[PDB]
Amino acid sequence: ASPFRLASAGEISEVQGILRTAGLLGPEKRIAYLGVLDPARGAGSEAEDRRFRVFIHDVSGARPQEVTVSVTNGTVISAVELDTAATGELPVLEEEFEVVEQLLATDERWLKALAARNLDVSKVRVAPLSAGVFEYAEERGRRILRGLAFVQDFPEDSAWAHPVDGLVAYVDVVSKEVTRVIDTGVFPVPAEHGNYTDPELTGPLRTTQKPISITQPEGPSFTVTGGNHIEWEKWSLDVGFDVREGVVLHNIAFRDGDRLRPIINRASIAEMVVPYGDPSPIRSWQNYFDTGEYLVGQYANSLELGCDCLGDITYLSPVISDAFGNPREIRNGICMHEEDWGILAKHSDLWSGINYTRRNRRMVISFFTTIGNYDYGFYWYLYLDGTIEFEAKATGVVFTSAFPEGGSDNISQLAPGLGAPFHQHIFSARLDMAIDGFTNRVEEEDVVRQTMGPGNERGNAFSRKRTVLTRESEAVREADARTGRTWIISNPESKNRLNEPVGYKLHAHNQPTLLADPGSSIARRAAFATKDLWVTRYADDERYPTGDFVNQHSGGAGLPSYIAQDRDIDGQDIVVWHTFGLTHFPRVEDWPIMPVDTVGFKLRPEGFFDRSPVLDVPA
Amino acid sequence: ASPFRLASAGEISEVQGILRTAGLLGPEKRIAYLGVLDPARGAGSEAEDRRFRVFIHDVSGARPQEVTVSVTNGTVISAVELDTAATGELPVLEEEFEVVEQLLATDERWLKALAARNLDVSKVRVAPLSAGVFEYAEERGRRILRGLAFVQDFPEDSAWAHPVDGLVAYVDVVSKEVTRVIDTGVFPVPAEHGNYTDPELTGPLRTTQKPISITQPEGPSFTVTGGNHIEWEKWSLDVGFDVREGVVLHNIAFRDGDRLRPIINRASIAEMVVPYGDPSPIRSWQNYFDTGEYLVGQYANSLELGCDCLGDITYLSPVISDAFGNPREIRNGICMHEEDWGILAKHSDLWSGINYTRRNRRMVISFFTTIGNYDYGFYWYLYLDGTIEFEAKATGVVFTSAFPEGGSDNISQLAPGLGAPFHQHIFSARLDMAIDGFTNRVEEEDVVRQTMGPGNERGNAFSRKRTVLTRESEAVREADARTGRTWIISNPESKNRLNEPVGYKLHAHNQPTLLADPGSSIARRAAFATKDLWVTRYADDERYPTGDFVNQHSGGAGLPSYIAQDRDIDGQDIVVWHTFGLTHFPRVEDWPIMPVDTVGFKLRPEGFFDRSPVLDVPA
Ligand SMILES: [Cu+2]
Ligand SMILES: [Cu+2]
Ligand code: NA
Ligand code: NA
Repeated sequence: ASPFRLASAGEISEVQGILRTAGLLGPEKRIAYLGVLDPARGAGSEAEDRRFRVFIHDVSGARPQEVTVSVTNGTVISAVELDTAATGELPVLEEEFEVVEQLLATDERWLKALAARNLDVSKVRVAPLSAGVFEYAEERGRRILRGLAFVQDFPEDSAWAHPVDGLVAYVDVVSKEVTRVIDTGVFPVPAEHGNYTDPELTGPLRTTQKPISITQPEGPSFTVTGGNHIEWEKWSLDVGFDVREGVVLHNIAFRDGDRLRPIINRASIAEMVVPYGDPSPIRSWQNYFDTGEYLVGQYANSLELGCDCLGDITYLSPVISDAFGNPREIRNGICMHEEDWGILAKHSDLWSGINYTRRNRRMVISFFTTIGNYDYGFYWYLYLDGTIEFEAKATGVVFTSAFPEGGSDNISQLAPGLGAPFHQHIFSARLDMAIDGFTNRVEEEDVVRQTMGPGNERGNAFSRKRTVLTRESEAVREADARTGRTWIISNPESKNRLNEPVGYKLHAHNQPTLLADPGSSIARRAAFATKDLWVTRYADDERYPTGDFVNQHSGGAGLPSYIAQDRDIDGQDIVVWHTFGLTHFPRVEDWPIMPVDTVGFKLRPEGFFDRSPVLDVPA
Repeated sequence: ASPFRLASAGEISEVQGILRTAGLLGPEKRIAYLGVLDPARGAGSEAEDRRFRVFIHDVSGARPQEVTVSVTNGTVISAVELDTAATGELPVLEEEFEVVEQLLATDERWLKALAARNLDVSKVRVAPLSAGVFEYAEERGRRILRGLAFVQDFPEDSAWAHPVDGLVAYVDVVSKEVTRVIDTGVFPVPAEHGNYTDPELTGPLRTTQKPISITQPEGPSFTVTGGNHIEWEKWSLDVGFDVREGVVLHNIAFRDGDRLRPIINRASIAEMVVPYGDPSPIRSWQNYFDTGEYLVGQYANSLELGCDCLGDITYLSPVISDAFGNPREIRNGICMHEEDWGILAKHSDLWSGINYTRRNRRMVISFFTTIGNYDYGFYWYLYLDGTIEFEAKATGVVFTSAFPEGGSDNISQLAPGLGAPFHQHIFSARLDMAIDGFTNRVEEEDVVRQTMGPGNERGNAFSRKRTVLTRESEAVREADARTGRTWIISNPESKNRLNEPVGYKLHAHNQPTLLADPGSSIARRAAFATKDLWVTRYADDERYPTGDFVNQHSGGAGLPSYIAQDRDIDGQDIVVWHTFGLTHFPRVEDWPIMPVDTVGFKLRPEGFFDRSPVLDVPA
């Protein structure tokens, strides 16, 4: 049955075959993206129709294609050729990661730059970095990667410790040409190593940590059926996985008495971008759309018991497509477990004599991905009391540069001569809402201060106000932490027992949004990142805040284009897009490998239930 | 020696003896507050002088006294008679809690009000509520409590379900007189029970929760010596307890290689206020200073193992004085344990082939208190990476009223006829800083956006600015979440290996501050709560942001009086006072007992260390 089940190896093999039998997957075609499409609204009435969507690159310079395949019926639904100058280049291929270095190695300008700095070409690593769109007309319609160099002194050395500043290369990865080499002058290559497993650097390892054992002698309190259907403590959902988005949650619902009450139809991180704030021309083009350009799902780590996920862990091993359409398992790529979460509720009553304490817990669904130097953990949490939460954990090794003599307004010093350019990591959560079903609306809620006077003679009164967002033109909102601003998603046709519409309230962290000048390329390409909250009317083709093809795409698609339709969102099937991020001025403590920092958001029931939903939790 | 050790029963009995001997503690005297004072600045080769401070009330009507005793030397250092109309009343005595109901039960006016509502006086509980300072001139110099009524249908009933609105009384608890009874008219007394252990309301309890077992087979990784000295994962500190503030942390330091580096000299929650936002005369005077008026420490719960604190727990059982100067232990009043805290750092490197994962942990020091309907947990956390965090957990039963027919801008509906007035819970954390010692300064750090143009041609640059707070007059600061504002405490005389002053950065949650009109009584009495950050020059008598005597005390003391001294704070012994709070518009999910909500802050190292301090953590 399960229409939201994870893709199996078989379905992927069959997409490869169907694409073969049908003539679209030659020996020169490469899959840049493959994933199952979600069912249509109201599709549960008719029979299962598993469709997969595919982006196909061509190594022989031919135009790429977007293809939809039906694996259920063994047919092709559509296949269109893409003008990439128009609608964007395909996502970077894993096989292109090595190509920037290989091409530069025999390029005379590059070799000249390395010789001036007395660097052995055999020891120079080149990061394959997304190009974006700037002043270079030659790049339009061409598939470009840019290259920044880092020295690896030996095979096990951390090359990030040795950035080669003042040097950047542009490369065409289809034609296999080097379009430009820019050498603005030599900077000293930082000499200290950053090898965080070298005893010389770590000193003697601590012997003071005694073990902590977390076990469940009767197993976990959640069940997994149909491969990926979870039931836990009144919650019901399906855990999806997509090579672009990573972990995606479907059909988040809560069993309240004898009713399964939908809350969120689909929850995902639909984009994440890392814009850099260093005006040096060596790095001023740097903006990594890890989700849209690189595909974070594909680089999900195989997590290890005791190390990555602690306790009684149930794993999912999602299957994805390699470049040729063969299925590939990411073994132990998703962790699922429950954990204790301190006190849930507590009261000791003088008058009744009753003392009462209950413990909280949360269900955790997580994965961890690695993109070059960065490593990100994505964690979804469901709590006993109906709260839903997302948390990103950022770690890895910070992206480095030289530290200028005389300092910098845009770069931090990490070690002698070693800099870390300022940057942000900004996420977009796409929450296809379904609060008690699909007829939903959003209100912006602010605290309202009141003036001392008639009706408030002691000057103690305070209140709040709610403003319905009625149309998409009114639905691009900013934070206001000072007035306690939140957004409530409600169902105006579903009332609780006090005759008030059922709702969930989104609580943001109110961290800074995109800092770049509004006239910049990145402000246009990551327009979603300039505002905290967006609400659109649901449409099946409006999946990402940056559009389907982000790589080397100017503005023209994504949220600003969707919002322009100015559709009714007052009691309709709607989607909330929440921007949230970390603004990182790297500190010495982040080097040579960074301690986790976090950002996230949560939603809490707001008159969704008729009383506390956790009165039936036992002592 | 340990001069920061917890007060012992013997010391408290000895204080009693000294006071008795001195003629200060005859049969009409009551101890309203008793606490050990911290050692003086300096004090090392100087031997121990354990001094206690005592507030002594007199039940016959005589003026109270403030007394300092040297228990070491058997002497009275100072004893001063207090004019309470000027300097404030002493904190509420536990013995006064019952007095409000007792006196009202035989008052003709109160009895008439109850008879008008067909309520049996035997069933009417009266909350003993702090009075504040309003328009009632006869209250000046008198110890007053105000009384709000709640019906208890039977001994084990939750009275909070049955508020008696439209009625309030004021009582002189020393003369035992009812000064006023105000009845503005009958409201229906809400009829539904709120008995969260009654099977009729909870329904069948869940049988779905499988055990989670947290154990440490080798015991915990921290040690406790001298009764209250903790050593854990390079951290060192002393855990104090005061009847007013509760848990107080002293001498927080970190052992970095061979050197014990101070960070925070003293950390405490020095005040917490709960202002109500309902303009009804029945409650418009309601502002509970749980710390300054009630003394949160004295109501600290005994914490049951496996229920309140889970895992391998080490308890402290602090000793306090009763009303007569006899010692009273709070058994298992403070929990101490370490817990797993997920991933600390992780990187899988493409060039080096090294995959690296480490786990985080935190040390937790906590207590839980109960003040009438409210229950608060105070949690301090120390992390492997140098981060220090505080979290408050708010739970209990919400303070109720009638819900007006036709609704309310200042009260939420919870059940039929039952309301919950809007309010805030606002904390002041007093952090007597000692970043690498006492010579410290504070900078306000904002993100700085840059305009596209010369030097920033692509409009990607962003920066930050730091502004030193040089004198107290410029050290009253507000949040700016939009600009990512934080505050850095540094030592201008202690540099890290990159020649930068060592520091810690305070990260606030940027929740709304005090909402009351600035002309209100509460804005003057809780002036600290109007601004997010204050910095003072350390002084031994500047302990609380509201002064020593808050009960029925107007403005004139506390932080605004301290700041007026305009002292140098630029490389001096300074104290940071951070305001942070929850603004609570109660939801139906909060009833009949509220799920925990949280608020807090953290400080993270900011070039304090010369590189990551957790490179020596093992796999
Ligand atoms: Cu970063
Ligand atoms: Cu509250
Ligand atoms: Na929706
Ligand atoms: Na200080």
